[PDB]
Amino acid sequence: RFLKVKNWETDVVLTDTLHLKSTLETGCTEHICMGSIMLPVRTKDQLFPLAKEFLDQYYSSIKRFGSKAHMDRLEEVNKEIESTSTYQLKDTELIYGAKHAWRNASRCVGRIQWSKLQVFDARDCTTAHGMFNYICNHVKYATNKGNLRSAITIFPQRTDGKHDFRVWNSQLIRYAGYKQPDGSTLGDPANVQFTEICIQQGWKAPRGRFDVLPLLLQANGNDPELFQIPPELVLEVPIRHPKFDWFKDLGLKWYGLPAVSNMLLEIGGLEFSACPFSGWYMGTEIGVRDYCDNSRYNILEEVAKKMDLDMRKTSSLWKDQALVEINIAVLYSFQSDKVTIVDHHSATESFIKHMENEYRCRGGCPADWVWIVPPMSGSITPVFHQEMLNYRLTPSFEYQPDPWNTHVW
Amino acid sequence: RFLKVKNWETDVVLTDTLHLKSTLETGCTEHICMGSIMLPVRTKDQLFPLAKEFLDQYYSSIKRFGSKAHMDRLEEVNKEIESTSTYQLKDTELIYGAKHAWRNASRCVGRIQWSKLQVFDARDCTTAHGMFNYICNHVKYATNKGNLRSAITIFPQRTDGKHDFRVWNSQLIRYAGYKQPDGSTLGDPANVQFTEICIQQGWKAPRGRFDVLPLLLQANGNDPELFQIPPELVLEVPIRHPKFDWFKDLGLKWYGLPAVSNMLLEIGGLEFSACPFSGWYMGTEIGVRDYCDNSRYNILEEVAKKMDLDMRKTSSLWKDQALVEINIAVLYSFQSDKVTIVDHHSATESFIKHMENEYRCRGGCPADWVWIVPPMSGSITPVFHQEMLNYRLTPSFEYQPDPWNTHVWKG
Ligand code: HEM
Ligand code: HEM
Ligand SMILES: Cc1cc(N)nc2cc(-c3cncc(CN)c3)ccc12
Ligand SMILES: Cc1cc(N)nc2cc(-c3cncc(CN)c3)ccc12
Ligand SMILES: C[C@H](O)[C@H](O)[C@H]1CNc2nc(N)[nH]c(=O)c2N1
Ligand SMILES: C[C@H](O)[C@H](O)[C@H]1CNc2nc(N)[nH]c(=O)c2N1
Ligand SMILES: [Zn+2]
Repeated sequence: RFLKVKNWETDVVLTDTLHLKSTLETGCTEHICMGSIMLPVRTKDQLFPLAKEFLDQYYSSIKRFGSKAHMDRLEEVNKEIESTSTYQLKDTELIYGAKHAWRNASRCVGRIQWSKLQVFDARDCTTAHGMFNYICNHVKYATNKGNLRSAITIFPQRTDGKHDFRVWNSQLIRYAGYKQPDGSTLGDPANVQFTEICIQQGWKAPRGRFDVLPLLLQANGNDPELFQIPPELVLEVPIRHPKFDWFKDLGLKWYGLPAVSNMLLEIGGLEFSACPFSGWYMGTEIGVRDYCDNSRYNILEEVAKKMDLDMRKTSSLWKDQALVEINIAVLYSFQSDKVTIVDHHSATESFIKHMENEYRCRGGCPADWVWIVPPMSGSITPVFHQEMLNYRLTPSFEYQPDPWNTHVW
Repeated sequence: RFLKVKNWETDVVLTDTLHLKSTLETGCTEHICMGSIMLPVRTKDQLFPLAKEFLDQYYSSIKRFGSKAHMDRLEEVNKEIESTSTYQLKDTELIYGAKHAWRNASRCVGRIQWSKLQVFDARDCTTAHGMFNYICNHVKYATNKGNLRSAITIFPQRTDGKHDFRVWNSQLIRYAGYKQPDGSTLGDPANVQFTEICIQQGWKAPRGRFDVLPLLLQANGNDPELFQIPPELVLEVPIRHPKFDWFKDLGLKWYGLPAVSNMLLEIGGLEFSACPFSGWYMGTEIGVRDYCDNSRYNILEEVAKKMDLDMRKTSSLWKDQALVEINIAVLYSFQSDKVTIVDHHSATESFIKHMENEYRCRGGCPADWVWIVPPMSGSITPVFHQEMLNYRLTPSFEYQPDPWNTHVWKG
């Protein structure tokens, strides 16, 4: 129960003690591994032990476990819970909580940067208009003229479940998707239902292939509100190839800022249902997933056509060939435009370093092999031959149902 | 209890009930997933339950459950166990066993072919020489002039664990690897330790970058003996590229017959410690892993150099580019030589179809996502988007420690 993990490319062996501090469950049992499954209103008695575990962590990290300051805080929170049926995080705890939620995100390959996170406390927010303002400042700060900076903005915590703050967008910036008359799909197919929700709520769509969606912001449980992100804040990159001049005529571009906004940040038992966070892209997320997935932009066949590869048989590996050039082009475009981006070799190497460090300083590092290994060229990245243990630590980012299935108007 | 798996590219959802018939463990708990860990004497006390459940399985498959034949076979195995501390499988039972072992192999993307397995019963073998002869015949039959056929050869089951049959090779056909004094490796780095053993056991090593290794064969718990596979039986393919003429000048070849010989076949409680089995290659096993793994032939740089790629910055994706062309060349070479091979696109597609079929007629299909997804171009194959449940059924193929780490030498 002091588990070893081995790297089969380097014979490096690491001992994991940190999994011992695991709270939540995995959905796996002794009889079935569910490690590839995408997606497997608290009470007063539920909250205090949750609050205690977190404060114990916190005061331990500032080298003050068991101190007067620690005890007094524990007492203070304990009083507040009995009385208010919840409690409030101190600024310093809020920052620790956010940074550590990222650190514990076993599906995230970029966690080597985990401690350099910019936390924007928006707990004083009361309206969607106010949310729009916090969100615009997030986007501007994080983008930073192409020199991306990681950030999270944290809106008021859940209270009774009827006063929830939600960003209805899955990411702050995404391209729209419209289903065409001939059955096809213009723009981004993944966003079709949401794109039609905006329209079905008053959005006037330009119906282009790359229309930046509007923000749908829900404050204190009210009906959500539409806002257009000032285009001057949406940093976009035209996609060209360093060797293929025709590449530009495909007319592709992507946004520079990956900013996920549909997850729930849980700290000390407290639930932050609106907490959009952002960093910078790994090249493959755009090139492999966004562009080439069949259920997305699916440009492979079109690109392969321009290269004049042999698309008659699958054993020509024309898909693979095209896949590579596309990802070469995405990296090349971003880099030329001085927008931050990381290639899948650099990032997986970074993560391997990060692993070493966490075993060396923390005694372990939760990691989800199925998500850490890039969607192309898997086995020539170091992570592929790295055994990983996946377990659930807290604070954490968790999934939550899409608002339109829950909300009442 | 039901369980549903979803394909996120097709929105197809399937319901698994087969996982309920799962006996063995995964290595996972509620608090930890170990799905990415590579590796997660048996008396009569536990043998007859294992026997009964297998026989129940078998006679269900042939639609004779509870029949006279079923009952009497149960009684027969019962008395033979209490009398002899073990039992023998009938031919039918052994054939069913090998087939279903393959079928239950959750890390195998090629199980669409599981029903068509040629089962060679070598349970009468008593010596290493007899082993050599059975294996030659396997290799000849399986290779079939390049038109490959699935086969498995089953040698005698373990008894007291002191008289094991083992094939000390991890694969029947595999290239030697020699650690040079300067630190470099000639041949296959994967096979260096096994090569050294062979050399120690008296193998005159040619010391080239593609020397077929000698068979090292152990019968009845005796010390292993060296045999050379006759070259005319070892089908190989020169690797060339369809556009790049300099590729052939890299001097690469590879064998056609993937024949894994180091695993353990468990059927109805019995353990077959030596049971070589072979199919045919998915292209990526050779082009991605054998050639481009840093701990193998690792030709990426010499290929990249010849392509004149920008190798000074890894964001040029020159590694990625070199990898595709090598896999292109492996596929081209095999196809041109009419030696059976399958590309990772065809194979994963086939497996998805198989998998769906298995949910419809069997109620599930145990699958290890981590191993099924191909080591290149993962998300543009359909298995990447396929949720998969991993559980262990019997009959099954299991791993065993390397024989040289556990063998009592006689002298
Ligand atoms: C700074 C550069 C970063 C990079 C390169 C990066 C990379 C990635 C990648 C490739 C994934 C896989 C998800 C997918 O393929 O769609 C992922 C998931 C994730 N990232 Fe990171 N990330 C970065 C920053 C951050 C930050 C700042 C946070 C939080 C504050 C974060 C939290 C997460 C979480 C929670 C997941 C998985 C969510 C889930 O359960 O689905 N990441 N990341
Ligand atoms: C006929 C074409 C076949 C193909 C293309 C195929 C393909 C594969 C591949 C690529 C792997 C993963 C190995 C790796 O990448 O390192 C695998 C695993 C496996 N295969 Fe197949 N296979 C085939 C036939 C067979 C046969 C005939 C058997 C046995 C009778 C078999 C039993 C297994 C088992 C037990 C594993 C698990 C390996 C392990 O646990 O280490 N397969 N297969
Ligand atoms: C901060 C961040 C940066 C980045 N480059 N990719 C992310 C990807 C995700 C992510 C996790 N699960 C599902 C999705 C589907 N859009 C995305 C979340 C955050 C990310
Ligand atoms: C029947 C069969 C066919 C095939 N094409 N590849 C296999 C690959 C393996 C396999 C699994 N893990 C590790 C290795 C390394 N030798 C091989 C086992 C059986 C295979
Ligand atoms: C079913 C499967 O788990 C699903 O396709 C996962 C696999 N691994 C992934 N890995 C990353 N990084 N991102 C993803 O969206 C997924 N999707
Ligand atoms: C550590 C990790 O489990 C290991 O590298 C696995 C991952 N997936 C694999 N998948 C296949 N097909 N073959 C392999 O050898 C491996 N190796
Ligand atoms: Zn698991």
